[PDB]
Amino acid sequence: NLYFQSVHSVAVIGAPFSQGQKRKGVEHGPAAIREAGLMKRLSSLGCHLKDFGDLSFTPVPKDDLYNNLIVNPRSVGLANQELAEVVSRAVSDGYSCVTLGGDHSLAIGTISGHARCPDLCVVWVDAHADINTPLTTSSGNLHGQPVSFLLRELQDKVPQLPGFSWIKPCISSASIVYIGLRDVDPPEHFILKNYDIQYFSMRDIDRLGIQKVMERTFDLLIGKRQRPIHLSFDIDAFDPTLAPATGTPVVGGLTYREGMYIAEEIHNTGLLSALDLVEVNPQLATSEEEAKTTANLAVDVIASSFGQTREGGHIVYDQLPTP
Amino acid sequence: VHSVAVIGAPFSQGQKRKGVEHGPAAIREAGLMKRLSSLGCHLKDFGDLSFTPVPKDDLYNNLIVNPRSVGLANQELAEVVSRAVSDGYSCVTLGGDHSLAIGTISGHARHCPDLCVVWVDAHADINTPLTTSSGNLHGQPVSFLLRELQDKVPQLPGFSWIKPCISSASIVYIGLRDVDPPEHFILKNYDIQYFSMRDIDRLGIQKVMERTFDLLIGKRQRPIHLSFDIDAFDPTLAPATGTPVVGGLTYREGMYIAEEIHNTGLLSALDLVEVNPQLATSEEEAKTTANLAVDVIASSFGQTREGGHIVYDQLPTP
Amino acid sequence: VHSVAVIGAPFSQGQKRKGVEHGPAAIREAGLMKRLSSLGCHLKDFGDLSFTPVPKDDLYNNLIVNPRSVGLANQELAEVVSRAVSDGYSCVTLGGDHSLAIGTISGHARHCPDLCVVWVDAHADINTPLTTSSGNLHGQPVSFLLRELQDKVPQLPGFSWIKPCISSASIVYIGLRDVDPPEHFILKNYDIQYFSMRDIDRLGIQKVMERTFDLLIGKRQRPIHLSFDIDAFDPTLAPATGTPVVGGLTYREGMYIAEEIHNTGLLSALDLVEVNPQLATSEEEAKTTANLAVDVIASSFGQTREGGHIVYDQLPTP
Ligand SMILES: NC[C@H](CCC[B-](O)(O)O)[C@H](N)C(=O)O
Ligand SMILES: [Mn+2]
Ligand SMILES: [Mn+2]
Ligand SMILES: [Mn+2]
Ligand SMILES: [Mn+2]
Ligand SMILES: [Mn+2]
Ligand SMILES: [Mn+2]
Repeated sequence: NLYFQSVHSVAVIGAPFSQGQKRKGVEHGPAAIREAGLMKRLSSLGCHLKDFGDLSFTPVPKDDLYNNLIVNPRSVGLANQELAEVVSRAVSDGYSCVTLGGDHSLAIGTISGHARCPDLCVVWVDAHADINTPLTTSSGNLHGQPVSFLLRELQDKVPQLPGFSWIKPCISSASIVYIGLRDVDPPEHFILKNYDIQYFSMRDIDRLGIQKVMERTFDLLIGKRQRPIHLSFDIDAFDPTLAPATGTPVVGGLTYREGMYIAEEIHNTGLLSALDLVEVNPQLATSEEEAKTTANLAVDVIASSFGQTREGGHIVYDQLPTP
Repeated sequence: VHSVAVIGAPFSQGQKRKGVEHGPAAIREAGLMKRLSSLGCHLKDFGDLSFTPVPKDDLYNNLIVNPRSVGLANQELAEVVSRAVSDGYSCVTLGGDHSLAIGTISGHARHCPDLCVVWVDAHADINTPLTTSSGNLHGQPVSFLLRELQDKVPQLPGFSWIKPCISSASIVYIGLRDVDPPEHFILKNYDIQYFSMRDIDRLGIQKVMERTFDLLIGKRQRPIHLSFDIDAFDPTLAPATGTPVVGGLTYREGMYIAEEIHNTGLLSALDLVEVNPQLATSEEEAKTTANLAVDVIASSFGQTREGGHIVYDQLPTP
Repeated sequence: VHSVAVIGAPFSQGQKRKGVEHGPAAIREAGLMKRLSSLGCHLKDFGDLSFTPVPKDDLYNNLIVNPRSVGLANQELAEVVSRAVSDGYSCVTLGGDHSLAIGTISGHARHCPDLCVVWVDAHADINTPLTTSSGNLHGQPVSFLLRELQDKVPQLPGFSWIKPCISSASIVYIGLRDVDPPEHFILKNYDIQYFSMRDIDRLGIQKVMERTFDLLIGKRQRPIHLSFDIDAFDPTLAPATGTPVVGGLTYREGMYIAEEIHNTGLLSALDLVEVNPQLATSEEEAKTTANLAVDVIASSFGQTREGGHIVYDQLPTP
């Protein structure tokens, strides 16, 4: 194959995080996405691949939990400062940065690195809003807290944490739109409602349909002017039947077809500047088929974000072979 | 804050498949009361009723299965429902087969003259004791309750206490997909409005609820009796049911129904029936059906996807 | 009353995967006849056609597997289909792989030259013998039957009898999600209209059927040939198939197609293909795929979710 509808410059990062939460086995995530055949698929889409590989992470020996709840603040904060540089390296070069997880904590870095493109906009695709402040959280796991640090208006409600001094608020209220919300905690709900954070919960997808959801997502974000899109995609935004290998599985999720639609609609704006793919936990499966379904689903999302569709036509066919 | 009464009705005589009596227990074991408390509901556990059995009650006119048992059990239940509604509680009834709606709707009618029904099921349950092919009374409750059908319903043993209390314009169905030919005649002929799986596929559950509430409470506010059969949902979601019919409601559709019922602020009585744990192939499949039932009752009393039930007022500053 | 002809076509040579030849028997064990009977249909069962085996059958241009065996069996089937259409029967063909659609559409077009096709499949099966990557004829049937592709289609051993019977404006695809780059080229350059899963996600199955019928029967009523591949549905619903592809039609959507095909009253021939009971992990996986196929044919001939197929005009009185 030598002809394609569009050629994309794709930078792939493997971030094996496991300290952002407490459930072990989410570190094997970027490795399972590769075993499924991610790079082979991106190559068949006519992409200029620039693999940064699986990054090695070292935990800080003396790392006390802040305010006796926030587990591993130094180990996550430092790892995110460095991942932000790898993302800023690729984006400045002209590459679209794909980050394989791991847990949703790595989103602090990817979005901050992307920002270094100031007029960016995020599309959060999760079952959870991940907008908990270090005070309002109940679990202590930082994977449910990344959006708080990135928002400009939440600066006064978020305290200075150890190894979090490097973060500067980059994205405003109108610059983030959520999709697939079904497990929102009481303080998380207050933040969205009061700070005018426009969102599309599972209920809003039921009422309007994935087509209207995406249309409205782009009318709010890239409506005023053309803006680079950051797509933070969490595997648990899909129904547990489709994505059983995840730490926080919430029933009544997005269908395979809904996720693919989201991914395709992102690809059709031609503004996807970075993508996150998180919560793939191969240790959270009851069978090999369940482990492989989640991995293939993850690949499908990334591929659909860079051309892959149901109609096909990503690969351009020259002429019909005459007999 | 809503005053909610919970009644468990371990009754199986409305059909032949054994195990539906263990339904109220399995919904309770799925933490029903605990979930209802966590939403801020003033609870009143009425317990798991022990019905008076009939020793001599067999096949009537070589068709109707166990009528004296069905009628008496429904009579006793209508008194308990009557007690619950009269005090000021929103009556939750756990089944058990759908023949129990004779009791719950009759008892609710004793205090609510202008009551309207939302019947969420795969079936119409409107067969008369004359149109039924099975003889199973769980597929006949609406015939006894509907006024326009009075002249078409024969006097059954143990059914002499019932008096039709609902009109054809006062009952809307959602999720029909296994309708008998006489049931289809009753629906069409008497103008009983319904939204079948097909109407859901066409219009969508948003328009379905918008249209349902226009039909029932469009002109005036009325107490809502929500009769929800667990078989309304697809057998992949609710496998522990007696009559599984493929092509059912998705989890998202069921919650949306329950959410929009709560959003009227007029829910007065709810039924959650046909949860049969003995019929699921595995223990986890029995738990899936039970937890799904709990989610319906919960969504009907405030639980949502947006997470706006537990009220938050102030954010802590550093 | 519909006169329905049921033809067992145990085709296997169209693909390399073994077991799809047991598909017609699998659909019958799932009570296809009993279901078509109680629908009020006039039945004729031709049994499973015993095709002439070709022992000396070598691969054409070292790629196309079993062309003589496929070509001959399809010519044998085209005669049986032709015979049934002549007797005023709606020709139902139980497969077998989708290569048998060559014989079914061919035999149908002899008596119905103004027929229009509704292709409900995950794939387009429009690969020419010069574009195919697998050399499997089951993914090549439309190529031989398309009029505008004649100059691009070479003459295969035992494929002469085939005269391109349908034009590009007469075939409409529904359920597309695994389209090959040469297949995609044909569909865009020859102007073949289709509705992929993305088109269904955007418009909804109601608008799909309305638009399908606008393209095919918008100017006049024509005989409808419904070529239904079981892999058009999601693999969770239809597990026992040779080429499963994720993100398929929901059970509700597949029945909607069928119910709409019936509402026109124009269905002249129907193929139900790719039901492979060997490729199922468990006994219930095969039976689920078979029963699903039985729901498809039955829905295409009257079976509804509302129940209005059997006539009911008067209620029994006590
Ligand atoms: N990936 C297999 C495809 C064939 C499916 C045919 B079927 O199952 O739809 O009949 C493919 N396009 C091919 O040419 O071999
Ligand atoms: Mn997350
Ligand atoms: Mn999540
Ligand atoms: Mn019922
Ligand atoms: Mn039912
Ligand atoms: Mn096919
Ligand atoms: Mn196919």
